[PDB]
Amino acid sequence: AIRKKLVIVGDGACGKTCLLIVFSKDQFPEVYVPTVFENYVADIEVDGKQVELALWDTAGQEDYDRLRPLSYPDTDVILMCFSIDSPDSLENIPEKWTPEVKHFCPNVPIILVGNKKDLRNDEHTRRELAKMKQEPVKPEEGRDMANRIGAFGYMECSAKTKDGVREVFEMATRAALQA
Amino acid sequence: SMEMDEKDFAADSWSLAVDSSFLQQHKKEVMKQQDVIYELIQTELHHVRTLKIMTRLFRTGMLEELHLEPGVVQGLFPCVDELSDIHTRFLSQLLERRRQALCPGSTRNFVIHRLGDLLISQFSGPSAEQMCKTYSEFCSRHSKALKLYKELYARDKRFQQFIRKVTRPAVLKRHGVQECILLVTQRITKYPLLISRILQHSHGIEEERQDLTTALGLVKELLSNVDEGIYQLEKGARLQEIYNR
Ligand SMILES: COc1ccc2[nH]ccc2n1
Ligand SMILES: COc1ccc2[nH]ccc2n1
Ligand SMILES: COc1ccc2[nH]ccc2n1
Repeated sequence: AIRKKLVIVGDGACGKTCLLIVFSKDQFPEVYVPTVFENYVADIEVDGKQVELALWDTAGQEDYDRLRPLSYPDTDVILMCFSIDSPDSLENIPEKWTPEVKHFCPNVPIILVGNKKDLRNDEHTRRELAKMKQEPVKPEEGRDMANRIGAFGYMECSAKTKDGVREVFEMATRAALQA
Repeated sequence: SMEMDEKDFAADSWSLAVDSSFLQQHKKEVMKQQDVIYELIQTELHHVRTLKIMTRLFRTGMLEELHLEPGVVQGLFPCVDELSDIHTRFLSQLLERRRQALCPGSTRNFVIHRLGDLLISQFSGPSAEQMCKTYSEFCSRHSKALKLYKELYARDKRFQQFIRKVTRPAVLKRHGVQECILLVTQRITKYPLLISRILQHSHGIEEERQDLTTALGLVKELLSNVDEGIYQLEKGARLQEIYNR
């Protein structure tokens, strides 16, 4: 098993912490959803290859420009997250997060991930966003942003229902393996 | 960690740690507040444990088994003794607050109503000055420690055997040398997240809401000062490269 490192980046309300918790936990968090994520080393077998994938969160580092980059050394794959219920989290991707990741992690594959896809058909979400002349992020808007920023690929998931979660981490492992 | 504390913090939440007949006696809002306070103490117990792996397993093992050049071990583990002193003291106060709150006849049923005052004490005065000074030093030496580790692992056979030996057990899976360094660097930025969520469930007593609001402000001031005091050291850096920053 080769060792690879994954780091998730994105705005504070993008759902990155919940995504790492749901993937790593044996049994879904039905009693308490943790506030923070320390680290985890997942045993993953993708396309016949065994990998130990170390998982790291940047939550809490968003306001600290000298502390935050300390999370990047030797990263093999970046998950760049936005929330589908927050078109503002998608707007911060190209000229805030993308230049930072390209500077500290040159040549590292980025997978753009649209989190909370379950809220795309949530009436409370649709009513609230409509007050600010907004709507949930459309699939084509996510794909276009991923294309624009030079992402390895575009994926969607829901930490709430677990749909798409395993696929994101299996694809991240494949990206980390590519030379 | 010691067995008594590991068992007290083995459950995934405060609601699962206490007896179900004790849980049923509390309002849902008190349960939500206690679940987040339990997570802060549990993650602090784990953070002190990460520092003990660094000092006792790695640092001491290298000094007693390997023939490294002087100043090499200090370069791999900067400030680890000072960090261990700060957090072991903080952990002792959190665990004593929990212990005093236990019901007679129980080693698991408690409610902590007054955390704010303990957090203001930790994040103000001499203890905050010491945390700020120690994290500014540690985080400025973070990149240098990682590079020194990689050089030693690639060029020294006895160092590789040592690392592979002490990191072999499954309980060390998340705690290699580089993983410990990043776990310590990331610890300080977890405090505002935990404190803000505790504060969300602490409106029942105005004195407590106020104390946690003051604590959150102090932790943010400390983080801003550490962040402004960081500049990565590089082995063999020239003065011209430094003053041309
Ligand atoms: C967070 O600090 C930095 C430093 C250099 C950079 N270049 C582009 C983004 C960026 N961020
Ligand atoms: C929304 O439901 C819950 C359940 C348990 C909890 N503990 C702390 C917050 C919290 N929320
Ligand atoms: C998981 O829910 C969370 C996480 C972090 C938080 N900070 C303040 C509230 C709050 N809730």
